[PDB]
Amino acid sequence: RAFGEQLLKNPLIEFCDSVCRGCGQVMFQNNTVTGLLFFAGIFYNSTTLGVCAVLGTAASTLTAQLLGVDKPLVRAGLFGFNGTLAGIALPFFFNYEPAMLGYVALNGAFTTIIMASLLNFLGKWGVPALTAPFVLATWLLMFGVYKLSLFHPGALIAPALPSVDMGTVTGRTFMEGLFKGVGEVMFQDNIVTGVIFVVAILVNSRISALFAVIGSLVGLCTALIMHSPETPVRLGLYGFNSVLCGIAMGGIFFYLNIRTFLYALGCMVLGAIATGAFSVLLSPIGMPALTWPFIVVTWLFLFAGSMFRNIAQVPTEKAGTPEDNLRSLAI
Amino acid sequence: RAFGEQLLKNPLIEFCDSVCRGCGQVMFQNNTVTGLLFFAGIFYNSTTLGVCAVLGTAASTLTAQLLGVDKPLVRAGLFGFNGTLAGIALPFFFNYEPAMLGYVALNGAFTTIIMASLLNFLGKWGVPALTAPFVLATWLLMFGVYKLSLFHPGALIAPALPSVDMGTVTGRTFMEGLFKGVGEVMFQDNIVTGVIFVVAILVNSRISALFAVIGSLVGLCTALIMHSPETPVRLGLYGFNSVLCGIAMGGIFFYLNIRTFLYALGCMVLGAIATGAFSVLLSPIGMPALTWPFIVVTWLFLFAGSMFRNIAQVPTEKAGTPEDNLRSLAI
Amino acid sequence: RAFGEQLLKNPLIEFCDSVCRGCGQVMFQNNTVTGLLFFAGIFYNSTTLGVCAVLGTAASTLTAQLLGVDKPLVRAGLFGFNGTLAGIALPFFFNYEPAMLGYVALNGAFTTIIMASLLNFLGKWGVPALTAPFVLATWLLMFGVYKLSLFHPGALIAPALPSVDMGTVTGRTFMEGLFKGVGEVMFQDNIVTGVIFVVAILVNSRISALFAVIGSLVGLCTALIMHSPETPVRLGLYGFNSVLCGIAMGGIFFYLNIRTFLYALGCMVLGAIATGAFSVLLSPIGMPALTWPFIVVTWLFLFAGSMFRNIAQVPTEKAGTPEDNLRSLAI
Ligand SMILES: [Au+]
Ligand SMILES: [Au+]
Ligand SMILES: [Au+]
Ligand SMILES: [Au+]
Ligand SMILES: [Au+]
Ligand SMILES: [Au+]
Ligand SMILES: [Au+]
Ligand SMILES: [Au+]
Ligand SMILES: [Au+]
Ligand SMILES: [Au+]
Ligand SMILES: [Au+]
Ligand SMILES: [Au+]
Ligand SMILES: [Au+]
Ligand SMILES: [Au+]
Ligand SMILES: [Au+]
Ligand SMILES: [Au+]
Ligand SMILES: [Au+]
Ligand SMILES: [Au+]
Ligand SMILES: [Au+]
Ligand SMILES: [Au+]
Ligand SMILES: [Au+]
Ligand SMILES: [Au+]
Ligand SMILES: [Au+]
Ligand SMILES: [Au+]
Ligand SMILES: [Au+]
Ligand SMILES: [Au+]
Ligand SMILES: [Au+]
Repeated sequence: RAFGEQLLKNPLIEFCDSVCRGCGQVMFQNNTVTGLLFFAGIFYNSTTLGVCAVLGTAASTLTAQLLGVDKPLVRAGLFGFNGTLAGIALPFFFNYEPAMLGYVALNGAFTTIIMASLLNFLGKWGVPALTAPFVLATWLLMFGVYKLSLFHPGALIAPALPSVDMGTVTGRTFMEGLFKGVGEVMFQDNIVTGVIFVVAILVNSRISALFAVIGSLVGLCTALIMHSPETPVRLGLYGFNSVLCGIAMGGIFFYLNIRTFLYALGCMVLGAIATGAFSVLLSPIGMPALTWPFIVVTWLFLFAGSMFRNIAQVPTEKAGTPEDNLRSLAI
Repeated sequence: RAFGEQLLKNPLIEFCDSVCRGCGQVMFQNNTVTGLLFFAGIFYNSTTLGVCAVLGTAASTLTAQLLGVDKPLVRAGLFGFNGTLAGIALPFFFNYEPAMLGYVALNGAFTTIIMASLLNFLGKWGVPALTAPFVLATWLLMFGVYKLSLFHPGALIAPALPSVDMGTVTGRTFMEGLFKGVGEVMFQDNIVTGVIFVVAILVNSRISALFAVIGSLVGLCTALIMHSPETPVRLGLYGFNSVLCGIAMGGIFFYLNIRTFLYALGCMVLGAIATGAFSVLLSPIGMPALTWPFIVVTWLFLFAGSMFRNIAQVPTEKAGTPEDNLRSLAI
Repeated sequence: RAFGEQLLKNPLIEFCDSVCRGCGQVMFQNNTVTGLLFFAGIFYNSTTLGVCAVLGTAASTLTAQLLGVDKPLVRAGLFGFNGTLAGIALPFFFNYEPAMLGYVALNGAFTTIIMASLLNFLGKWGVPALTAPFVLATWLLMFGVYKLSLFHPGALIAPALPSVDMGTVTGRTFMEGLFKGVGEVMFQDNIVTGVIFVVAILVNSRISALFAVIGSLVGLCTALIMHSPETPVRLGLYGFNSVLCGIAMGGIFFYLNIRTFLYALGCMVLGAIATGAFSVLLSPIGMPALTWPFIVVTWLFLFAGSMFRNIAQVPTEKAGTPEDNLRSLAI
């Protein structure tokens, strides 16, 4: 890309580009068009969620600039993706109140703190923060809803002690399950949004698009093998963590080969199992696990990589697309 | 201070001074008179809680000396403050049994282990342990009360699944809320104790006394903005975490300026929100969050500081009063 | 041992030796005969649990070799012991289904990931992973049982909010409590299995055998002092965490003397108290704490050791039997 295009830059267009890469990075895709198309998929499903994704991405990005995060970290969208999710999560789980937008901005800003926390903390081992800033901030802003009534929880939020119908697996289970598994990465209960999302990843990386598809499928059929009722599976609730596992493990943080593929398959399966685990863990307070399943399991596999000679890890500060990763190895 | 006064020292008066600085350090005040006045505020509210604060401070300090902690860490009260709290927490939440004093000594001694754990662990990033030793030890000694009946929980301890009256905000809400917010840092449901506490901090640092006041107010009105019932707010239950946030962030661990002030305001607000969050999280087992809200949120902001160019952190091994901090910067 | 015996080695006998040391290491005993005798104790109680211990040890060991863990870590059984436990835990808590063996192999394989994670993570402070890989993997594979019905929980698994009969202490309380405390380290509700286990440790280390006995007793009487009902105490449910505390602290990770003995006694008592704590913490979801009590408390004491001049820690990469440890100090 012509170095002279830098004469054309202005803080507003540069901020706008940081924001769209921010959104791309929700699925590890450092690409403006990918992020632009993620926004398109969300806006396709809901205008309200779309505006809130944008505001959350904008809130977190701006906060990072206000505090003076290193320019390259901001330019790569690493202070945007947790803000995208922080923005969608709130109106997904809670009913609208006028304060909703203020609260989204707050949740966005808070993710930026936690991203910096975790880059400082996890950086000693070269391990990425993933979506932990989004999960930890949103939990902190959501758990207290029963005591702090500004917002009112939706019907998805229902405290209960866990206990042990099953439904019927059909072709629909698989087609809906697949693409909603991708869509549910950003709380998008929408087959077409999921398709758009896969296309969006394809633009930046073909291998990462395939692993998104594989992850969703592995999560889905893991849950079926494990005798989940059909309804959650069809809704892609067992795909989205495994989607993220697939993309992270499938050539981004490890060099793609047969061994690292098997390793990736490990994360993906356990991501789906951890989804049932964390959902149960938080059920007494009625709260969603979000992407905690993907975070915990992928952190375990990431931390473990340097101990396994047969598993070629990519150095995190270098880690680009699976295609780029292979091309720098062969060099 | 005349170096010859060292000829006058004796292990008992030196231990006594370690203990009073220990108590001062509950609110980051490395000052014997501050600690002496904290004791005075507690004894003003309750003789039983006062003796137990002293015994807990004494138990933790002595254990540190028995194990051979570095003299300067002990001399600065860093092995006392968690013991002060460990001592008060037990008779605050549980009914009296003769064993109570033994258990306080045990809780005090345990905090010293955990302080050393966390200084070793968190020390790699220059992050302070705060009151995590007190919280983790007390949780470990309290959670098991339903299975181990030596002690009997008070009526504040009542397992329930969370669920969604509101009361009436008055002038009393604000005056009681303010000073009980300070008092509740040490479980002191007492307006005058809170005043005494603010005076005690003022003796060592004017800026830290103001931030104690600001923290309590920010916590209070955050909870009101968030539609908390009035009763918890009036009782200062939403101030005390934010008091600690305010003091830590307001010039002690960051150099006081407009940007670090805004940063501090961030911790304080989120400290109050995290108070609702952690209270809900532990409600199925009926247990108090203690200062976990302040610990988690302040840890996040502390870990994040080195990533933010616009936020001037003080090196922790140097960090004194906000006044001293400014005076060494200008040098 | 004659260096020429190396000519006789074959991958299958070497794997077999890795597996038996793996089992020995459940109680820190790097000894093939110790592990062989642990297997004997289990098979004495239950053939089904014995086969499953072996399969879990085999699954974790093989996975480590497949991924290329450093040979000496594997040769020392450090990638076996969490697999032993991962294997027993599943049929102890859940009813049989044909998939049980597949799931055990999965749990075994997962422990190996987490062991590597934690050796990388905790290695920066020279702190051992202990049985955290077993606990974290098994929790992840167990918690989700209410949502993923392949397996069906046994009657030990019963979600309830905690609440506040007492039974009668007799000689039986003490004899059964003692040896089941040892036996319950590996989920063996069997006095003779516990005896066998103590003998097995004695083969490798007399001091570690005594600390196993002391730990079990300290845990037992701590729980009685704390007014536990008699039934859990008799069943050794308050010994097994303290057994592990005793062995770890009694000369393995610290050089055995009077001060480190008192230190060890600290871990052991708090291990029993933490057992009530974590049992309550997980009761809303009906889940066992496993050895989390021992892990948390022993981690605290381990991390704290380098801060205490009066407490002589052994460097972890050197740490052998208490007897060997003393013999290298005197050199
Ligand atoms: Au944009
Ligand atoms: Au734009
Ligand atoms: Au743009
Ligand atoms: Au990336
Ligand atoms: Au764009
Ligand atoms: Au919106
Ligand atoms: Au919205
Ligand atoms: Au399937
Ligand atoms: Au399948
Ligand atoms: Au004193
Ligand atoms: Au004194
Ligand atoms: Au004194
Ligand atoms: Au200080
Ligand atoms: Au004093
Ligand atoms: Au007392
Ligand atoms: Au007392
Ligand atoms: Au207000
Ligand atoms: Au206000
Ligand atoms: Au063997
Ligand atoms: Au063998
Ligand atoms: Au063998
Ligand atoms: Au060992
Ligand atoms: Au053997
Ligand atoms: Au079996
Ligand atoms: Au089995
Ligand atoms: Au006893
Ligand atoms: Au006893």
